[PDB]
Amino acid sequence: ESSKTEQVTGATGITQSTVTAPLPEAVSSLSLAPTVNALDPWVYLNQTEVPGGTFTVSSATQPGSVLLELEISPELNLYTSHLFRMYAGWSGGFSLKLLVAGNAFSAGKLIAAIIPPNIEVPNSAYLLTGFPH
Amino acid sequence: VTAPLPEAVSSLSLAPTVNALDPWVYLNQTEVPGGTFTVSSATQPGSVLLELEISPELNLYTSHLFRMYAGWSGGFSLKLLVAGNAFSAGKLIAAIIPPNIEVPNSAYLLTGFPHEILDFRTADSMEIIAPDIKNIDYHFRGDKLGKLVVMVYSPLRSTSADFEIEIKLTSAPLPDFKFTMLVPPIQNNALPIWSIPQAPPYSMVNPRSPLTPVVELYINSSYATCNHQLGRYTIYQGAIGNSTFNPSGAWTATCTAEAGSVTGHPNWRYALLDLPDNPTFDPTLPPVPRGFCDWGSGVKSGNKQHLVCFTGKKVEGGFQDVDTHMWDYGDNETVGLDNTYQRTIYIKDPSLEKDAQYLVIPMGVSGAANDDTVQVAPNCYGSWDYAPTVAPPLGEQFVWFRSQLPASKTTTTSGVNSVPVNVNALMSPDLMCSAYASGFPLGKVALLDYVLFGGSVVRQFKLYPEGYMTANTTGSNTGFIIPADGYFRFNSWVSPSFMISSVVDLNL
Amino acid sequence: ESSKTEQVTGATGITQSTVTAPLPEAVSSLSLAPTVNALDPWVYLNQTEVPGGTFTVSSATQPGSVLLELEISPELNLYTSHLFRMYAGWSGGFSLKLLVAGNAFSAGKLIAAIIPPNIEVPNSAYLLTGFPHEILDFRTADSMEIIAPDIKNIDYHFRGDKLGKLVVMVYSPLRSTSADFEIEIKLTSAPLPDFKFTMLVPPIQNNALPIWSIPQAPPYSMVNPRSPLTPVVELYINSSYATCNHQLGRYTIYQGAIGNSTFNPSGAWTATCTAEAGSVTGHPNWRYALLDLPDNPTFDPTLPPVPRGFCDWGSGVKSGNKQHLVCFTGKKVEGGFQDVDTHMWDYGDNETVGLDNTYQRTIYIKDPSLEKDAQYLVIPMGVSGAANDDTVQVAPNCYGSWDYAPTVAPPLGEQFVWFRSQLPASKTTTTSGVNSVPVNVNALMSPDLMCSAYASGFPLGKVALLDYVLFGGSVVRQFKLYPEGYMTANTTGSNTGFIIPADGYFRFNSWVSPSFMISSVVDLNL
Amino acid sequence: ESSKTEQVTGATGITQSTVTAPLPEAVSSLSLAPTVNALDPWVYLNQTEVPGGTFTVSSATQPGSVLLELEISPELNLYTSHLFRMYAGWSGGFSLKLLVAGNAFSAGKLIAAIIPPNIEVPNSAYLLTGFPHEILDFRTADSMEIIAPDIKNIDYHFRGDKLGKLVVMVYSPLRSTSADFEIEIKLTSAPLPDFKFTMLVPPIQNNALPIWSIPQAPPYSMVNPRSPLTPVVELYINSSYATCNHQLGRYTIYQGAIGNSTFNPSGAWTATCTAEAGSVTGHPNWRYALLDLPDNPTFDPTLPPVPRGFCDWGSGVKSGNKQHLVCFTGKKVEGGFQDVDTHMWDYGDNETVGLDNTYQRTIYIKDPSLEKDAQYLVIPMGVSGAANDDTVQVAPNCYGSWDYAPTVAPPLGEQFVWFRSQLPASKTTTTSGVNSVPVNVNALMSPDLMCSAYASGFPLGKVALLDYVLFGGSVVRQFKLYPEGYMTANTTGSNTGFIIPADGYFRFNSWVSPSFMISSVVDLNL
Repeated sequence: ESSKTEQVTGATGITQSTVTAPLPEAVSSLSLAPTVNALDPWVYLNQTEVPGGTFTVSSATQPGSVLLELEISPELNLYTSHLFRMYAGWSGGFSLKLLVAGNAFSAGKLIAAIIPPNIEVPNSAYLLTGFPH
Repeated sequence: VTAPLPEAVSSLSLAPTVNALDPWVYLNQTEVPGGTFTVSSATQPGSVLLELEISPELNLYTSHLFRMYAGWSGGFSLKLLVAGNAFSAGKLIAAIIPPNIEVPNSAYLLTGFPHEILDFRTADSMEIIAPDIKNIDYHFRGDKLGKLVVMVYSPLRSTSADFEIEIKLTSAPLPDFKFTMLVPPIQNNALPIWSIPQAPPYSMVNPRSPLTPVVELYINSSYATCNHQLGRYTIYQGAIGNSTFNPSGAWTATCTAEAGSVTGHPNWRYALLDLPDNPTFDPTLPPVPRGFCDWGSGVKSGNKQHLVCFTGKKVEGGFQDVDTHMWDYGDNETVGLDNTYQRTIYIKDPSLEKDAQYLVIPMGVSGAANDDTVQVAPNCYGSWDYAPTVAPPLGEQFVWFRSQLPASKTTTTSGVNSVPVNVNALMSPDLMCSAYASGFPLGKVALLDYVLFGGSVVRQFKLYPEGYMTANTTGSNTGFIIPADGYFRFNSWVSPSFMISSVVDLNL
Repeated sequence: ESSKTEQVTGATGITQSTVTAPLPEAVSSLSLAPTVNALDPWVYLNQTEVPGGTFTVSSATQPGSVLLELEISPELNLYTSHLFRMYAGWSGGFSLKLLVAGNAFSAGKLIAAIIPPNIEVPNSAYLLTGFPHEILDFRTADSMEIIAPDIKNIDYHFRGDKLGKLVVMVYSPLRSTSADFEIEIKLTSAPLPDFKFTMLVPPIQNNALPIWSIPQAPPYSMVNPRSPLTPVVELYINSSYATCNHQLGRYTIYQGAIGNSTFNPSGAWTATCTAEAGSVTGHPNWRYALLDLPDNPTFDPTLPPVPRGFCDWGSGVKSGNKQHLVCFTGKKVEGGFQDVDTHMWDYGDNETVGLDNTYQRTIYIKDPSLEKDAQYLVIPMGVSGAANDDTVQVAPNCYGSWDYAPTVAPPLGEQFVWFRSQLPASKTTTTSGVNSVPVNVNALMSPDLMCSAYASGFPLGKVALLDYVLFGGSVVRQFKLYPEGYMTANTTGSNTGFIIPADGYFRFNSWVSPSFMISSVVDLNL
Repeated sequence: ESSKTEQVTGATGITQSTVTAPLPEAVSSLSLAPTVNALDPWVYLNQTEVPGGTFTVSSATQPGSVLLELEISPELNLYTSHLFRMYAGWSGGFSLKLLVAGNAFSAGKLIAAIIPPNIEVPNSAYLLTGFPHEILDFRTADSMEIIAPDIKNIDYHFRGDKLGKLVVMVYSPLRSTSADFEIEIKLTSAPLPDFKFTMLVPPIQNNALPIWSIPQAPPYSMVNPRSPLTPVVELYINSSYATCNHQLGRYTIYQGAIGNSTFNPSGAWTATCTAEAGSVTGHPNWRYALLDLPDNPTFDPTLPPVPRGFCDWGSGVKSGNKQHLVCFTGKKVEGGFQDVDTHMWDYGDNETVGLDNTYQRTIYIKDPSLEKDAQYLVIPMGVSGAANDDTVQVAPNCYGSWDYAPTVAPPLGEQFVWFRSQLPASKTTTTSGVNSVPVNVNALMSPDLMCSAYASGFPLGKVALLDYVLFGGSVVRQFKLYPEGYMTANTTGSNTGFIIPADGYFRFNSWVSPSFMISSVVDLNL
């Protein structure tokens, strides 16, 4: 959990870069698989585009419409997906970076949230505020 | 943060039991149900945007929990999120009103209560403390509560093109919040979420033309008011005026003929409607049978457009020969008849008896317009409990359920022909049952989404518990159509001053 | 708890001054309002007279009769009452000082007691002895200080709670050699230390004030809601009028205008009429008419049946065979213009009832040229050829108006004041039928003197003692104004049609109880 | 003296919040009043809006024009004003907070200054710079706190002294790309520490109150002092009436009733006439009469020459050859009875003067059967056969009444509201001569809405902003009431005989200056 602020060229605004953890992670001991298989350290430092992970917001976009919906799995995105061909199981979380091309002379707000398994996704930001967001 | 009034912490003694909340409800902020607003350059100073009782209903989880509890205390912490811009200027007031004191109607008097002034330039993520003011140990249900009031102090202006500003509130209970138990989970509180079963409008009855299905959902800006008496339902009272809850069965009626005729054409004679409740012994009860179309005939005659009804004569076991006749209402009497709801009518039938009984079923009109001649109900003079005339707020337009009435033509003896017409109505009873079961937060409006083409970008409507829905439009006012194959899914609670972001372009 | 004794000048007695606390005070911690608001220390040292806190004991006063009954609240008396306009709550007790003008050559005893909330006050000193009480003897008492506590089960008070009371009553009757001896009791009060206020709401309730100021407007610049076209020329008292059944000129606190009354009686409020063809059996020219009724036309048995304020009349009895009212009637409505004249009229005459009680208020106009379904304008007022001053006083019997104004009477020993005016006769020398006679019309309170009362307000359960100043001389009279409401003044004697000028003005004096005896008498002997 | 800078959301500017003391405060020892009275600590922490402390700056506002001018006194604003009812004196300064709604993409500058007592306020920012002053820039200002001192040469204040002032004015004009941009300035205030009161007089002055409460009495229950027998049925605005020379229905604060006005106009106040035998040259039947004049009968050139309140009329010009007033005249006084009918009449007609200006107010009645030295009763009202709605509006020229009511006009951009009513025609079908016509009569303020103002009072040099609520819908309009006094409302457009119902009610809003611009417009296009 942290926040950096930077000044834009020809100072007429700022850019914020934040790190947040809405839900604490419960790390598993993996005691039922004494066959733990390690990855390639460099795979932890390469952030790749998510399939189906791009969207456009115009003035005609409504709140409550679902723009992005993605499962947390090795299918994020390129190298864990390829590595999850030689293996039978997996466990662990993911760092997801959301890049926004904003400007200091606009207005509006986005909301992102984490939804547990077997729970339906609602179509209201009002209801999304009840999740870790 | 800011705390206009200190929060006095109560030691809950002797509450029979002190019931704790799980620790995770205190650490997350949710949206406040009903705490959403827009400010525009047209909002006047001193307009009360937000009026919000300080109770367990300020948070999404405490209001759900506050249905199996009998008491509570105390306060909340609120966070203000403002979607502002670089060019705007203005100021708001936020004040705390203790009980049992009245809310003033001017900004000059709000100062005087504990308050805070918020500027649009710096009130972007701002924390306020709403305290629980009481002289008792804990609250029971039905107690008098303090309020948070948000009003415009300095109007909104801009240095460039004018933007609107949208404001939302999130909340979390303070660490000293506690409940007092125990009761079953049905306790009179409005649920923070309203679950509407999916039902297309075409599967709903039209209360002003029961035998014709609904085809649309159309808008027309020339209709700035509604004085109807049939399609009127609310949340608190249910059906009002002369309304059911069943347009069909209450459609037909009976009348008793009278010895008399109108001066204009003696061929049509008077009659008095039969009231099975007999509210002629009492002028404080409705003078017309429940149901019984409130059309819809304008200035009287000379060009003598009338209504049309299937009518017959009463005999043993039923009714003998039935025909179509013209019956609207008395011609030029003092009460505006034919422009008033009354027990007195006439029918165009020289063969009418004196004390006989006649069945009447309204079916159409003749010589009239397919437009605002039937859209206007006659009148509701008297002392009984008639439905008041209502209008939408400035910038908003009504949404009507609509049906097509076909024309009955004749060729042989009657010479009575009807005209194809379109009949529109306010809320249908089939969209309010779940509302009645669930309930509305005090002084709030339901923002709903109408889903149309499998989940495309789609319309947004406001539903008012007085029993009517409206939309935000711009442009011309020629009759605008919308299909009738949607879902009416619930979006959120908003204040009555909220302005819908989605706009309907009435130009096509 | 203490007692001081002092010797009187030329020692022939003593005066006792005591401090007593019959009930211990429970000081509240005020932990549920961390917004405690402090008063001005000097407010704790100024004892002021309590409204309605004066009484007189004579040899005719019985034990068990309740002389004083006062709630413990900020309304004691002047500065806490004014300060309790900016605040929402309060808590604390009061010091109540009871001053007695005794003498060493009398006899008798007083009892004072404290009564908790929701307990009825009894009418027996024997029963009062069961409360926390104190006793006084008339031969030595000078002042008694009572530490009256604030009995509550809440942390602090909002408005509308039930409060404890102090009750003062005679314990043993007064005796003396002189038959004219009386003892006057007076009450002062101040807030005790630990009295506090709570949340400061500088927004002020418009009814948040002690003593109210009446503007100096003489009665002659006032209606008269029963003869508006004529001005008020005098006040007057008559002993024979012990009741009032009027429906006009009836204004009250807490309701506004009651009966068939209104705040704009200018002119004898006009009306319009139209009804069936038909006449009274006592004359073939006494045609029937029905008053046109706007303002809920549909004849609901709960709404008034006469137009608001039209009820200008006299009376009224079957002797009306020789008595009638006189009205300017316009016989038709024709594009605004109306042919107008004067005519006789009265309320319905069907000896089935001695009709003063018409429901739709059927009338007759004594006009043979009257149409049936036409509309006729009617404007009072006149009378002929009756006595008739006493007939106009008694109003028509009223049960048509469902929420009608009740009959009122003054308490024993008092009479009304009856704003009075004159109306002359409109005589005719050419054609027979219409000649009226002069008559004086009285009326109760007018809206002009009550608007100030509405703006200011009245303390709950008290009346207003006013002084009528009429200089040119140096004369001041005293009146009691009730919020029912009406004026009375302490008469003694028989009727003489007592007259009082209308050029003086009203100035406010203390608040008093409805049973208060005015210390000023008007001699109805002249 | 301090300054805080804050960054705005989405950093594109800053907001400055400053505290400044242009003039040092001289704290008085209060040694001549050893009766110092302390306030409630929480009163020092509640800043409230100042009455008349709001203004708007647009691109059209000039420098040198005075936008705000306020005296330093307990009347700032709510709780010291209420507390200064129980006390006789005061001393101490005030914290005045000036809130500005600026934006980083505008330009311009404000100047505020402190002006000592008995010094005239100039109309130039150049000259204001010679006072103790502070400057603000619209791009960064959010709030400025001024420690306004109490400039006095006495130990403490009684009522009636001359006080220092705060003046706010534009220093450099406002500019922006958008033509609709304006900046709103607001003022709040609180007492500084060391503010104190002196001798406690819990006796309260009846004019010792901030905001006043108007009772909910709709206009339709009001005279109409120019047509009392008819009720008020609507309010209305007409652009063609930019002046008022009426002598009736003119009520003002600080004087009461002015002109030939009274508080009891019920009925078109009757009068009596008698004068020489003589007729107008324009007809041998236009006989002369002189109004009987009680209330200082002797014709003093300083007392009014018409009976109080009788002045019911229209107009008035020599075209009166085809225009006349209509009155019910009783042709004789005979033991109370009078033979009554209707007749034509008007004010004197001697083309020497276009006579609206009769001194003794000679009239004529157009009656050949009139005696010379007899007394005749006269009661308005009617007109015929003139246009004539616009003729009744213009009153007869007045110089006979020495202390007559002056002509008044609204400020540019505003129009009157003109309580309006209708009076119908009295038509005749039998004999020639007397047929009237329907006409609408307007009038300024009525006594009913002013009695509350008299009871409460007005702050010196300020007007009342009222809200007219007319529900059934959800409509609220805004009016400005002046104590001269009359109502105006911010019109835009041309005359359309604009009509407003009379069933709403008046509710008090803030006090404002006479130059205040209402933030609510009525479109006279319909």
